[PDB]
Amino acid sequence: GDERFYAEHLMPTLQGLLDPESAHRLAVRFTSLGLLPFQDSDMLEVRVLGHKFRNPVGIAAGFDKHGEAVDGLYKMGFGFVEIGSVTPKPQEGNPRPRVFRLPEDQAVINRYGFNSHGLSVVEHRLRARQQKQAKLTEDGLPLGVNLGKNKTSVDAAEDYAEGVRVLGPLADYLVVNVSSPNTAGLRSLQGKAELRRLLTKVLQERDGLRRVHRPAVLVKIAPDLTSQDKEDIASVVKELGIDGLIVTNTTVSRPAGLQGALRSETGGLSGKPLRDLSTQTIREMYALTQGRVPIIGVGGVSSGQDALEKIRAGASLVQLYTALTFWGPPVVGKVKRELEALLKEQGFGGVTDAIGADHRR
Ligand SMILES: Cc1cc2nc3c(=O)[nH]c(=O)nc-3n(C[C@H](O)[C@H](O)[C@H](O)COP(=O)(O)O)c2cc1C
Ligand SMILES: COc1ccccc1-c1ccc(NC(=O)/C(C#N)=C(/C)O)c(Cl)c1
Ligand SMILES: O=C(O)c1cc(=O)[nH]c(=O)[nH]1
Repeated sequence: GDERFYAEHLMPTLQGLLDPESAHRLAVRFTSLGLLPFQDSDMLEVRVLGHKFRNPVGIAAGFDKHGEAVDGLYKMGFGFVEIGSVTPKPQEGNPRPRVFRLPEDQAVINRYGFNSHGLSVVEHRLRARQQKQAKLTEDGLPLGVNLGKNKTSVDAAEDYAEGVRVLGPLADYLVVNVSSPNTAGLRSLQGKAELRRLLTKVLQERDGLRRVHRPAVLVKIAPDLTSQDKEDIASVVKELGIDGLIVTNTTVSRPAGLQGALRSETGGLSGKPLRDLSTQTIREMYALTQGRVPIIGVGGVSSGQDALEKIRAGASLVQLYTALTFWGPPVVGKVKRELEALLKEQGFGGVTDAIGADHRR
């Protein structure tokens, strides 16, 4: 579980033996079987979204789409796990190959298209460990469930509403994912009037659940939005009392300077080239919501400095996925140790004190 050996030997060898989707499937299997080998200091604890989070570093959606590896992800050191996206009915997603690595850029491009076991399957899987999750949550290890919509659905809002009804009772927070670049028309749900109508319905459905099964609701947004789109989102989120934002999904942009041979593949780009575009989006959303709406910052986090930049820009919590595909499991403890060292070096009493700090200088 030594960073160097994973980084220099194990991951590169793995990457030479398997295609990227196979490597992801084996990583889920391995993690879920518990074949996995940092004690979190109090400075890392954060209280938000009606929960305690023992550390602010989560696994982003997409790695565990069907809720198979939740316990092995906490064992990896993540302070919170998000599963999904999950769609109402099962569906296979796009044809393969649909995942591409850009190792010269430390980036990935994927176009899975919401391959999902569906709500019923994920529901039974989570019910089999529901009381165990209740104790993990009370111990500072919460669970998010990210909701998507089926490719051929004719009523997007009813797909999310169904997600709320079936998985909301099993989640500490739900994510209305309206930012996949890999589902036709989906990102237009981020528009003001579509968004307000969609989220009104979601929140009415969430508020209809019994109090102990009533999750926070967050909206996950793209990094590709116009300034007008961001203003409209901020306004809707404040008008409706949305509980938080997840910022950001992958980018359909292809920044100048990408070197990987596969850079012109269709799909969302994740990893280092997305990092500052995501940080800047957090920074803007935090300012437009006056610091009053929790943000989970995600996009290109691969180190403590990456995490702290997003926290100082306005994130209460961060997630990563793509870094794990290059550095393997040791990157989790790495990010937490470096983040703790930087908070001390910069004078913060803990993560809480750093949240949004760039906006107060
Ligand atoms: C292979 C892959 C599949 C993904 N699937 C989803 C998904 O199902 N739902 C979602 O909201 N985000 C999904 N994401 C986006 C990640 O959750 C995250 O928003 C984005 O990758 C930026 O983080 P990163 O640079 O650390 O990977 C996926 C990302 C990747 C790499
Ligand atoms: C439990 O995961 C690992 C444990 C030990 C060593 C390597 C891994 C591992 C191996 C592969 C992956 N995933 C990928 O390589 C990948 C790509 N490309 C994606 C899309 O998940 C991940 Cl997330 C982790
Ligand atoms: O294709 C997917 O399933 C998917 C990819 C991605 O990058 N983001 C997302 O929200 N869904």
